[PDB]
Amino acid sequence: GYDTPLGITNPPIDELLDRVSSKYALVIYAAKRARQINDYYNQLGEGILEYVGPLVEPGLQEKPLSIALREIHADLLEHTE
Amino acid sequence: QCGLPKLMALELFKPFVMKRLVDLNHAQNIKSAKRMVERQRPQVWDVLEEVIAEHPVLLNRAPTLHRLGIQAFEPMLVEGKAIQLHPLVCEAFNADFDGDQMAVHLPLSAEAQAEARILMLSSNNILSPASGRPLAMPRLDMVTGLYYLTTEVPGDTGEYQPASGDHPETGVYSSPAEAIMAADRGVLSVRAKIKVRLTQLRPPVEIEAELFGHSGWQPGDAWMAETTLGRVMFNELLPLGYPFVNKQMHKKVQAAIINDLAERYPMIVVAQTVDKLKDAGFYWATRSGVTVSMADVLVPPRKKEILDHYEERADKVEKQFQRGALNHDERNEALVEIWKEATDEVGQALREHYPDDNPIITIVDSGATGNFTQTRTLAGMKGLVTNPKGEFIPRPVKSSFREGLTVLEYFINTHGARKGLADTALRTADSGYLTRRLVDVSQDVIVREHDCQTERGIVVELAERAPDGTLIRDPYIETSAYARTLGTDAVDEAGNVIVERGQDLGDPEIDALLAAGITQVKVRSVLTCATSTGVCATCYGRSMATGKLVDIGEAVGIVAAQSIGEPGTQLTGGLPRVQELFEARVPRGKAPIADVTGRVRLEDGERFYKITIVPDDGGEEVVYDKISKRQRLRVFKHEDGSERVLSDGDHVEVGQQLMEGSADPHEVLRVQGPREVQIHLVREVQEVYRAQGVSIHDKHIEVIVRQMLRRVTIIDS
Amino acid sequence: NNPLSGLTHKRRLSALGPGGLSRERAGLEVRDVHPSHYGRMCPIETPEGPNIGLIGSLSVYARVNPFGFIETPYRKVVDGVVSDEIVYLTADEEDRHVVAQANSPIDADGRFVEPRVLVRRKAGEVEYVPSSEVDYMDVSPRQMVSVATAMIPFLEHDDANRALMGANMQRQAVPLVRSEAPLVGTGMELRAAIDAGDVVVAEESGVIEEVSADYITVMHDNGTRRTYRMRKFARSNHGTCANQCPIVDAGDRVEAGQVIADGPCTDDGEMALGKNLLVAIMPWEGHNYEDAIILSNRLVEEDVLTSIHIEEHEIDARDTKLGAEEITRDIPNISDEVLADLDERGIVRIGAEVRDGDILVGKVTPKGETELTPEERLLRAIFEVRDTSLKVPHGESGKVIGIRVFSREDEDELPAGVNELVRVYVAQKRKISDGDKLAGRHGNKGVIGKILPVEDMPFLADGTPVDIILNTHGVPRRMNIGQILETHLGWCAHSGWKVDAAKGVPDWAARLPDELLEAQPNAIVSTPVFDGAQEAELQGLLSCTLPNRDGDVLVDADGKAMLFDGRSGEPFPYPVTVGYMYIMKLHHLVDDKIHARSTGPYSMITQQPLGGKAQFGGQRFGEMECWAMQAYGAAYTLQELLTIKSDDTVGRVKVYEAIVKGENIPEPGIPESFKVLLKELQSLCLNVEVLSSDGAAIE
Amino acid sequence: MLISQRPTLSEDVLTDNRSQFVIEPLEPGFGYTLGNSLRRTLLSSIPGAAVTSIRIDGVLHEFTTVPGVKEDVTEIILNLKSLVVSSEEDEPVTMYLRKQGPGEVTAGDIVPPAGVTVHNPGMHIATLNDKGKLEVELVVERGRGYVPAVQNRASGAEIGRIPVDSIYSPVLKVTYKVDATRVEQRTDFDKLILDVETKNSISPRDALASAGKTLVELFGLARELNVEAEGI
Amino acid sequence: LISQRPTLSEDVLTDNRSQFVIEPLEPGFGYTLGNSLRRTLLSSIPGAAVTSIRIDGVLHEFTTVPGVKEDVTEIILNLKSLVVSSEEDEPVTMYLRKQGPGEVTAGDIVPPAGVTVHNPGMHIATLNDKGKLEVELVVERGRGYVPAVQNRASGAEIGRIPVDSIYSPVLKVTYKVDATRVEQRTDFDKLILDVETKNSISPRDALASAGKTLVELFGLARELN
Amino acid sequence: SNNSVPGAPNRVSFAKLREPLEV
Amino acid sequence: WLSAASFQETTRVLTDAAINCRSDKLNGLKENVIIGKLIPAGTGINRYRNIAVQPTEEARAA
RNA sequence: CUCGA
Repeated sequence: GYDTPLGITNPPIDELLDRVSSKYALVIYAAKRARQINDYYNQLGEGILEYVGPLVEPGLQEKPLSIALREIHADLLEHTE
Repeated sequence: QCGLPKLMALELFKPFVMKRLVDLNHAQNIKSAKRMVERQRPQVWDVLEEVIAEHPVLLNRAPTLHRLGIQAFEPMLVEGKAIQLHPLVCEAFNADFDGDQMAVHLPLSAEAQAEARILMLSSNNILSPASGRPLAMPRLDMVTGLYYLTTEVPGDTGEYQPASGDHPETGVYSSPAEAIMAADRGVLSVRAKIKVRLTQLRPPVEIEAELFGHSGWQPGDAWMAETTLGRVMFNELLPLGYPFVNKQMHKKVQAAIINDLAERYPMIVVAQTVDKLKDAGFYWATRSGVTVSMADVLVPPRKKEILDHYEERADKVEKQFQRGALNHDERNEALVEIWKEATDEVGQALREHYPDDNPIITIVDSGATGNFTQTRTLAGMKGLVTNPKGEFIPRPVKSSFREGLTVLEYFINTHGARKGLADTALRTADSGYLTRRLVDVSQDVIVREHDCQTERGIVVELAERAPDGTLIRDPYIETSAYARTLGTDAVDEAGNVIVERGQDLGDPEIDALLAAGITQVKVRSVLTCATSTGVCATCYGRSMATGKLVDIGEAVGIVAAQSIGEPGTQLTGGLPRVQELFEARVPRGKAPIADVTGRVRLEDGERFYKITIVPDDGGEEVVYDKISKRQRLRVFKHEDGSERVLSDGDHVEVGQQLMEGSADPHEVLRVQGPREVQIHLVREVQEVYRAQGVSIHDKHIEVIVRQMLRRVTIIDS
Repeated sequence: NNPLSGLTHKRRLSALGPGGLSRERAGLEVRDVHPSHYGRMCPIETPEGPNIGLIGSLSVYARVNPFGFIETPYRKVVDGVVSDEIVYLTADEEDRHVVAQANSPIDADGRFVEPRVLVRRKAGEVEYVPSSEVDYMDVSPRQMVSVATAMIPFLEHDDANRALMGANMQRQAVPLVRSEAPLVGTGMELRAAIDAGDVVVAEESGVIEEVSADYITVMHDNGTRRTYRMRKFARSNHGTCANQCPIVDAGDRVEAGQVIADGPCTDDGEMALGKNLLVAIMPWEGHNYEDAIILSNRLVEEDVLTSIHIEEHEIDARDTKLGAEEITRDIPNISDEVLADLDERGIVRIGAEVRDGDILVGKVTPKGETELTPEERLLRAIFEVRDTSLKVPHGESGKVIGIRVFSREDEDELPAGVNELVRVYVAQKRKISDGDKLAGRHGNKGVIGKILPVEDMPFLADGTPVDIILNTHGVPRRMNIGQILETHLGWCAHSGWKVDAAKGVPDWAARLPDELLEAQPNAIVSTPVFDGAQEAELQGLLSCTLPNRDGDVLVDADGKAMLFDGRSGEPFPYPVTVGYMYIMKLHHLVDDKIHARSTGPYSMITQQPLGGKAQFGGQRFGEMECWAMQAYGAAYTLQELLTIKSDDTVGRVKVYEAIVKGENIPEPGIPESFKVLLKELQSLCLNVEVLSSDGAAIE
Repeated sequence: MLISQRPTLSEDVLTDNRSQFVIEPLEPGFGYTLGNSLRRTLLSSIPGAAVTSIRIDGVLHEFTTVPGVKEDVTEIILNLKSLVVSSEEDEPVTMYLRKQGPGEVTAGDIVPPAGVTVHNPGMHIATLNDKGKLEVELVVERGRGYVPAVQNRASGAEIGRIPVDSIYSPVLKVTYKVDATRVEQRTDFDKLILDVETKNSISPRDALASAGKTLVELFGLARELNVEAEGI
Repeated sequence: LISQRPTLSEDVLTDNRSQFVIEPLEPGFGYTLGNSLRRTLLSSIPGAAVTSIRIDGVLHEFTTVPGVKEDVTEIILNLKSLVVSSEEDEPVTMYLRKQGPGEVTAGDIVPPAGVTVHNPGMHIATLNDKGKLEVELVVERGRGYVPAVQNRASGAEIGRIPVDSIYSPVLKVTYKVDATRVEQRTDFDKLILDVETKNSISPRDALASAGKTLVELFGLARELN
Repeated sequence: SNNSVPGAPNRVSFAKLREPLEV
Repeated sequence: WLSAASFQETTRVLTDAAINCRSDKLNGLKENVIIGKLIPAGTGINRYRNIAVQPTEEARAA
């Protein structure tokens, strides 16, 4: 029920704040998942026990933070408070 | 979005550019990638785009008064060497474009990027944390363009005509597209009142009910409206399903619409709708005929006819002073009161002389910017000017800036102008210092609990009831009722509860109480929150920026400090009164208080003043000693008459202010208790800030007052 | 910056200094205007920063007496009769009489028309008084203002705030490549320019024997010759270009005191601080939103607001502990391609264009072996002078126009321990850019937000597109009606006018001098301050504006004309105020004010990045900005700002490494500045200790 | 002069009779130069047919209500004005529409004479009540753009005939916007965005082609003077 | 009410200015065509202009030549007014050698075959007894306004002085429309375009270049998908 | 006439009052 | 004492601190800002600080 | 020191 979110407003911040309790918690979720994704892209050619790769299909040259944020929007992650 | 120069981003993302260059084998090693970036080889500009993609950056403009002085943006590479800023955030940054500079910071860690993307993005910070009203809204040219196309012109071309004689109804269009074509040919004016069949705009909830009602209006359902093509163009910008508004878009109207959109609709919708409003407003401000010309600054027609009749009363006092009938110091007040009525009568002579085609009037009456007093000095008369002493000069500035000041008129204007600049510098200094004090006293005040669950609230005067039966809205509803949370169920005359306890008093939820006959509420306050260290969210209420219950962890103390310190820049009581209150000094007014409720003992003379109270119950007489230079406050006596000047025999309650002034908070504490002194501080400070046109929510002040009374002293170890 | 800046600077009156007072000892009373400053110090021209009121400019007719007080001239009034006798009075001398305002109606003989006249009286009291009471009267209306202030047309219609801004920004004008005198002047431009001394006036009358771009020789009447040398492309103190050009030609008769060659911001001997631009006062698609400015790329194409700037670069070759620094073209590990533009000495050659970072002077300094990194020593083994060449700083670029070399070997006396010194002069030709700051004479300032193509600009009826678009909203708030008037007269001066002389002189122009009833296009005029064009006369002149070459009158008697949107073609629905306004290029250009830093120097003691663009420093994240962060709750951003991005000695290095590696950002360490705090608190005999959760002091 | 290559036109279909067109990238600032021309050519220079005037039986000087029908005269005129029609005869053509008894009147209940063709037989016109009867005559002409009803004052005879605004243009609503696109290094090039909503008489592709052809001939009038230089 | 394909006729005002009348045009259409043609004319008309210069005794712009009254910067500004046309579409060199005393004008330039100066009377410099001026002028063909080609981007060495190139030969374009709004079936616009050039090309040639430009451009819409 | 002392361009002034003393 | 010494009367606070032999429990915004620890507010509080994100068992074929 | 928002 809105115009197509362009650039950095996607995923919509309004839907992101429903899978989470508060603005602040979302930050840690996204950042730590982004760190896991970066370790995946740096440990893809070497080693096992590599952190879980991009769950969703990554756009070409997409920032890890963006991929983790979309994962959050797609209810593909858990948490441990 | 924000636009930064290519060179700026190349230096900022230098290591990122080196990484990507050595990756795509544009450089042999990273060491050579660095030399490439430093020599600015053409490869980087195609690589840099990959690096900056969706990587947010922070923009800061000093002075950083409140948190919206720093916002996050998606960076866009631009040619040139200046930073491109969005026109709506100007208000937040208080940033004009006359040489202002901004700083850019690059968040590095994934966590920094997340914080900027979520917490600090400009689209997620539209509302003012101090008041809850929107900031990134149409403000200047935008509001002018919207006010333009949303105006109803009676005699405009293409107007709707009623069916009469040989022709039926002229000016009745089948589709807004048809009206557009008619305006293109030049038959219809955008601002003419017409009848249009709409098929993609929800009709007002007033008419939707009688036309549909049984089923909500559906996209595709048609209906006739009596608006202007311009108002239709306007209603297409705000989201589908928003009830059509057939109003003239003054600034207040637009702020109201955006406030309702922020309440009801989600964030992103407001973010995009306000951008659409910006585009429309600029397009039409360009084509609104708004221009300044010497001719459009109309001087009053009877201007000389108006001015000699205060040069009179200036001359009157000269011989009531020549024969000695007026003192030299009373003459000044007389002549001041003479010319001050001049300026008002001239304002009245100006409002009617100014036509509505005048562009200055279209600038001011549309709420764009400026008062009518500025237009009085511009087109009427500058009036009485003050010297560096303080009192108004017995001689006015008769000339207007359109007529041409005299030599001496300019010279005497400069006194005030220069001291204005000087004391404004000093005022900003004192304001900033008060600000840092407030910050440090409340820095460690965070929202640590969800609900302390504590009866203690406070009674908010929702509205007053007139003797005839009508309810008068209290002026403090905005700052004392909104964003609160209930402390007592709302009860009308019937047993029905209007609002349940714990519900955020929003706009419609206030209208509920008001239409129910209930005039008092008990609301949860941070004053009352009984938490060991922090404060509970329930007592705090709605986060003014988020529009929802404050999240656990938000540093509300700094937010309160900043919200109070940002407006300090504009003051005159005065700002020293705010300091007197926050430092718990022995005030200037030093007004006494009734230590025991009882009967008043007015024993007034002329040598001195002595007042005693006979306790209404037991007790002994309490004696005071005051100078006859003070005056008794008209206390709302038991007679129900607010104008009851305190005379003997009145029944005053304990802790009642006796004579006018400013009561000593220290005695208020040891008389009425911590609750009452906190309430006193809050609304005594709020008087200063409201008597200057500044709307701070009581929440923020309470946050500070809470810290003032956290400690107690030791009588016996 | 420009001749007027220098003149004003020489006519400054400072309150600060030894024997005067400290800035911390200056109340709101020392700074505000005093009634005795009339005709002596200007109440307008004064900084608006922390030095407001402490620094005035001397009034125009003011002089100093041998005792030190500032005298001003007054005309003696004998018996209600104005005399040409002029006497100079001090402040206390003036207070012992009563003087009349300059603009009092006077008879052609000298008697006052009205019995009552405005009069200033002791203690700064203004009131009317009988004509038989006037002792003296003012010399000129502009007696109270400064040189700069008197250069504001229609000053009597501007508010003191915008007027102060205008008089202060005239001193920030940048000398343009070519200078145009303003259409609308005030009379002060001539004497301002001449007295400023940056022009060339003939000392004695004669004729011009031989004139060159280099010098001008004057053959006097008696037989002597004097040659004035022009100062060509000289670097001003503030990087503006001082360049004098001859005005007269060969074999021209010239009188004594005439300007034979004018310098920067001058045209035929008048102060030309800016250009006459065709202005349209309308909003335009938000690009001029509150005080931003829109310009026609014509001003870029025809170098209308182009200005020259000259930077001085300097390097020396000293004696070091391990030898002596030598300036040499032979630099270690430098390609022959970067050294291509250098002469045999390692000095850049004249005429070479240089970007930021290029080599200008090749200096290598010998470094000792005990100062090498283990990785540096290995890289030296796996493969003694280091590079200290003079490179071009970031953001600089231009043609190398001059070199100066001083060698202790070649007699040149240098400071002890210096063997060679080279100064390189680089000149840049800065066109007007997005973000450069323009301003008028009424404190109407702004930056360039968009430079549109000449076809996009809203153009007049005859196709001539405007040059600059000023937003309307930022006009009636500021109370600078001057520009409005200035604009209208502007147009009148560009087109000219012809008043209807037939059937007598119209009733509005009765007070105009006969020289003003007819004017050719591009005519020069003066609006003397507190005198000059009255609104009525301006209305009339707008009524009698000349038609264009096609016989059409483009502007209405209101002063507005009909414009066409160059982007869509449709004409704009309403008439717009069109005119000519004098706009100055202020010395606040993005080419100078842009800056950015990834990494760079760090202060030794605090280990925090340096400050200033010139040292390649970073921006300061102050206390208030930290409150902003804490407000948002961006904890990690705050930490990252105050640790890895600043003075975390090991954290910043690991961040750089992690960026070039693509790894994640590491965990911030401790700020070295806090270690410094601890050591200082110890230096004050305070035993500070950091305890762990167990209670043991940790080091 | 030389070349300025790779300007491409792409279409995005929103509905069966609505499309967006992107022209990209154009030399600065050609997007603005041609965008307004194309919009005006679409809304004003596409041949179409539409109703010029009508005449309802029983309405001579009241033009207020028709007995037996729920809609008044103006609402009848409004729903008839949206009727889409095409004509192959250049001269005015007369249609009739008659229906008696309760029920609903549609555009399919119209009888088109030879040469004309109705493209929306399902459009609602009126709801007929019990014993309700509606008889109306419709004058159809060929034109372009939108010509108001007042100039059609002569098409209504002084005998019940009512002129109506004529929507001759087959396109209904056109808008456009221009963004900046950087092809190689400079970010000056313009990207033109057309938004065209038309009637089911023609598709957006053919409508845009017609506007392009008319404009090509128009500027060919200037090209036929000398024939010098400009790229491809 | 139907079509009748319009006509374009030319009226000559001066040797470098013409008015063009286009009629009949759809109502409202006149202003758009005036503006479309104006925007193409003012920005995209092929012309020739000086790319670079080279004076013997000079190395950069910020100097003086002995014996000439104007410095190099003023000479370059005086040269910016040079109107020239070229047939080569490749770089071509003009020469100027002149000894003082006298005045150097644009007619003292010797243009190679293919290029031509249209205002030989333009003042360039004033030479005294000791004045000597030797100058090479590199002229290229282009359209619009291209800033001076850098020497770091070009292969030109130090002696070459680049200059801004104002290729556009058109000077001033305006338009007016006469509308026929007689409340009847026939409304129509008549467009009057006004084109003034700088003797480099005639107004008709400029309008023809604009016409070819726009025909080629609008041909993109005719091709389907 | 304005500033008729050195040999400067004739800038015409709207001056109503005469200058008894030059700057 | 660190939060107070950084506000006003630096010397007058440090003397009192050294006399009373005060310990600063590094648990305050000003203090953690001074020493560079995460502020106990917003994203720094313990509720949000220590959190492990794990993907739901749903995974793609590769 | 002088200056810009």
